[PDB]
Amino acid sequence: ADAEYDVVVLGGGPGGYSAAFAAADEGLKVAIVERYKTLGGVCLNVGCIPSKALLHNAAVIDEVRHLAANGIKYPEPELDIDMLRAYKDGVVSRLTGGLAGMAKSRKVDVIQGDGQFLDPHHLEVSLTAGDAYEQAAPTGEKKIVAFKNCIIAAGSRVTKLPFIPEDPRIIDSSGALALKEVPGKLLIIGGGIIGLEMGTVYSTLGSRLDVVEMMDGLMQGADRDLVKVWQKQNEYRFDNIMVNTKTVAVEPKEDGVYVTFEGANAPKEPQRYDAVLVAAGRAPNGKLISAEKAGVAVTDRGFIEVDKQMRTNVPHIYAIGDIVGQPMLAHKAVHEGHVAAENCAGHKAYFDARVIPGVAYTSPEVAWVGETELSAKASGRKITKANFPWAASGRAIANGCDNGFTKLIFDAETGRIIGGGIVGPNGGDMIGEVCLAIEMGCDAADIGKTIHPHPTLGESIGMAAEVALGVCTDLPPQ
Amino acid sequence: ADAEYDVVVLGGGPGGYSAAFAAADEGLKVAIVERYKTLGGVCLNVGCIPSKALLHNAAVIDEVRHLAANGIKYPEPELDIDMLRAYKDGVVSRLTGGLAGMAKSRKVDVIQGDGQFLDPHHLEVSLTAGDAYEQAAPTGEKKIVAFKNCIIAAGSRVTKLPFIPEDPRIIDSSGALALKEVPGKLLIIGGGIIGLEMGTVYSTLGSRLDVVEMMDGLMQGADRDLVKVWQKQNEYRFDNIMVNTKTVAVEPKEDGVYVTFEGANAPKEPQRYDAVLVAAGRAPNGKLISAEKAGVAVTDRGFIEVDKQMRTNVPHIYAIGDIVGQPMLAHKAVHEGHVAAENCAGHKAYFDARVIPGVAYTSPEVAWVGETELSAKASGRKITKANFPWAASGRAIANGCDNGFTKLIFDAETGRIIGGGIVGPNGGDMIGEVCLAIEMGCDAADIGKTIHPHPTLGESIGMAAEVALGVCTDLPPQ
Ligand SMILES: Cc1cc2nc3c(=O)[nH]c(=O)nc-3n(C[C@H](O)[C@H](O)[C@H](O)COP(=O)(O)OP(=O)(O)OC[C@H]3O[C@@H](n4cnc5c(N)ncnc54)[C@H](O)[C@@H]3O)c2cc1C
Ligand SMILES: Cc1cc2nc3c(=O)[nH]c(=O)nc-3n(C[C@H](O)[C@H](O)[C@H](O)COP(=O)(O)OP(=O)(O)OC[C@H]3O[C@@H](n4cnc5c(N)ncnc54)[C@H](O)[C@@H]3O)c2cc1C
Repeated sequence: ADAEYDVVVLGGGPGGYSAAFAAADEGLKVAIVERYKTLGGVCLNVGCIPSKALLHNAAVIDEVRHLAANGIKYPEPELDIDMLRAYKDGVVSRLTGGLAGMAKSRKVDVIQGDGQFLDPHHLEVSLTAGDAYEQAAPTGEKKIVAFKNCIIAAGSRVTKLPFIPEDPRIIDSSGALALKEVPGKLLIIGGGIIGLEMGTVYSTLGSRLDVVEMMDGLMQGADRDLVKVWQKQNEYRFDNIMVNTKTVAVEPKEDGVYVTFEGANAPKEPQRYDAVLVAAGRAPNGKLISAEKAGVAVTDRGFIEVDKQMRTNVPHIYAIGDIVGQPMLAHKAVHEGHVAAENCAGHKAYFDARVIPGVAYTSPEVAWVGETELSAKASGRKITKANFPWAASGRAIANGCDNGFTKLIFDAETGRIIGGGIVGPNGGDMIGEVCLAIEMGCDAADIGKTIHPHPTLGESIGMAAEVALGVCTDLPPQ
Repeated sequence: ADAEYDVVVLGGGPGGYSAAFAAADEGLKVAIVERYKTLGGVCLNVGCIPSKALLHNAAVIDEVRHLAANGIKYPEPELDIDMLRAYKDGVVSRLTGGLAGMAKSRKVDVIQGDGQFLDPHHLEVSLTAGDAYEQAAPTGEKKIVAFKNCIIAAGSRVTKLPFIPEDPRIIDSSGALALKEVPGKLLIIGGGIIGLEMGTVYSTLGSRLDVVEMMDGLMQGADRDLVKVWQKQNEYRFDNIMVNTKTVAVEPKEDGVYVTFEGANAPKEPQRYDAVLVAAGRAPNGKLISAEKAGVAVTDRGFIEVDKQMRTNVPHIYAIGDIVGQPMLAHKAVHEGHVAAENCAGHKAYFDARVIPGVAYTSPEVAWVGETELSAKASGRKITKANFPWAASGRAIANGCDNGFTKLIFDAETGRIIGGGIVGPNGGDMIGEVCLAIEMGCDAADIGKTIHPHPTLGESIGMAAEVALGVCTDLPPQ
């Protein structure tokens, strides 16, 4: 009754704003409903971009220490946390500003409010106010927005653990990115990538680390051999790496937060920390938007299941990004958003989920895509693997990262590449070649005969394929 | 009469030792004739590996300066040239040692001597002695080696300019890599990649630079738009960038080498330098091995022309690497060596030269492959280009390299990708995806639908393809 659109996008994250801009490029009249002032969602405001910005600066600090043995001597740096925090916020504010300008240029209306479904064709938007991301309150004003199509892109939120009380020293990923102080002793609860990245940053800045994980290893889903290389190089940062251990008590006290662990190789006495980072996963927000009032089905865990066109059970309502399933990754959200937008424009478009890369921007990076040794064993798929160790790379040796490696995985029956993994610097920038090779159905001969430049880390992809064919001359005979 | 082999390889560079190891893996009895003690040729001993090692360390020094605005403050480094030189030599000696061990393991005989053809099936090897690369002398002993097949891999040498006299301050790329001192004022004669890389290293270490080039721009063969970005970021290193100017006089004097230039925007007074680096190209060594005594045809410029099996006009003698043609690149030499070795083993193998990448490991890097805008205009080939500016990349902005870009070139009639260029860090590690995409015949839809990880520099390849399809939502509508 207050406004009508071809497409209303609920949430302005990588999924939502990509969907909205794509729909507008197709000539549709679009609106984004986003409860906070800035676009870009979790990835831009409190996720990928600020975390990788801190990680990049931290990695140079680490490189500088290794420069002295090469005759380039620097002291320890003087660290100004206030200027480091402003540098990271300055990257985000440059990007959020650009996104707003791009919305206005594409004539996409941006509404600041909390959206809730009224019926299959209307959102009720409780308008919000506040400029800072994650800090907006309802004004009390309400606006009803009618749509032909809705694209649900309401993302995820930090998973909470019930047994952990509230205390300013107990933080989540957003608290970590706020960079209030460098704690002397930092506990990471949860072994996943997001907490390990934050630990890397704080470790380089001066924090001692512990980490606890109920499951059997860190970075669940990554092949163990990549994680083993990451762990060996990072062991010096940690006083306790505790896997298969339960966290039973978090007790804040005057001089620290005291945490108790039950594990076969975990200490028994409670451990004091200056800060505790809860990074135990993220939960989708499907149950929080009144979707049933639109007829949209939502699972018990809060996911909104979609078909390959990104359609919910309600044919004119789509859903994309973290809220439809794993993996919760920004580049998935973007592509899914393109697919949903083109279907809103009447162009039959489908989303292929087989090749979605994952990257830990730790030091070293851990990048992988497609079939893993873990999944192949779980499904029974017969595979062959080819591994090129960076101990054989003049580039890696010169650069001081000769402990990395590049691994390719092929289907045993067909010979096609179906997966790949890289541990070592720039893995994230190199895994795209593996993604493309899987998409194209390459075999080992396709990749090995492709002439990669020397001396690079990227040529390890071609040489690993040469390993698969038995004709790598930079390694012993195979 | 002194020894007989299935395959004798003349020269032990990237081509030669790769050919020899591949032939031995095929079960042939092989020997390498190499006048110096170490294997790996120019690339390992006085080329790729030591230059990129110095470039890498220099790039960290440059990064450290930009860290202060982000609250990470370091002073200028204390530079120990002796320890820097030993670090670079230590990388090479680790690699040369490994190559020797790999030769002995593969049962490939290594002969230290200067090889000259005696007749179509014999080499006469004037044995040499000396441990340092480029510093060996004949002992006077001679050895005659008989072969079924010979693979010529005798590489190239520094091009000399006749009008330049001898003086310890007038150096070539090997002199530059020796790192005797940091000159106050360094003149680079020649605008090609090798001299610009050395200039980058010395500039960061403290040298002022001038550069002179008879031709119309620096880095001939690279598309001008990539070089323009490199130049803008490097202008501060140079006092004079002189293109279209002739070098008419090099006059050594007590207090410096005085050089006179004739150019439309070059100074007229002679300029004093502490050091002059002659980097005016490299010449192939085909005229220097007595090839005509084997029946092998050699061009006037010293190239040995081969067919796609790497065969000379003499069917049982092959030739690979710098000595058969441009581009003079190590990864070309390696692949050509594999092709020659497999044909020596009776397996028909062909070498495809269409996709050979070139990389300047300058700061920023300049990586390109395949069709360029320059070549397309020279041949008349109709093309379309798609350019993704790194000003739109959150990764590049966070990292401080948002001036780079990724450019893809497609055939206008067929739509297939036929070329690509990247300027900015890690281009060398990313161009391999472009190489593979050209090899596989990808179009823009193949590359754009491939899901690249966010936030990376590598996803610029996928987004440039999205630009080509008109559906990039991180840029204004196209
Ligand atoms: C610390 C951290 C690091 C990460 N690092 C990476 C990485 O390196 N690479 C990577 O690919 N991914 C990374 N991620 C994950 C990435 O942020 C998410 O996968 C991505 O942001 C999801 O995109 P989305 O559009 O589905 O959801 P979101 O980014 O979560 O956007 C959803 C939006 O909807 C809004 N919203 C929610 N409910 C409502 C409502 N009812 N009304 C109105 N608006 C609403 C929210 O305010 C939010 O802006 C990281 C995440 C974190 C927290
Ligand atoms: C400063 C510099 C930087 C470079 N950077 C790069 C780069 O980053 N990337 C890249 O791909 N390329 C680079 N190159 C080029 C690269 O070094 C060459 O393309 C490559 O080494 C050629 O391999 P090759 O086997 O054909 O010849 P070579 O490496 O030249 O090996 C030929 C060998 O034959 C031996 N020989 C010659 N004549 C005789 C004889 N009559 N008897 C016995 N032995 C003999 C020589 O001693 C030599 O070891 C660079 C070169 C230089 C100088």
